[PDB]
Amino acid sequence: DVASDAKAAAELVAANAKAAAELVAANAKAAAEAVAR
Repeated sequence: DVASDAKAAAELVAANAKAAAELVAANAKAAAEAVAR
């Protein structure tokens, strides 16, 4: 419900914020790698 749905929405975005920053780290690697390559 809007109480739990809103909670879950903020939580999802918290998980996303990590997974995104973690993907940004992989992207930093993969770009630096692509530069060297």
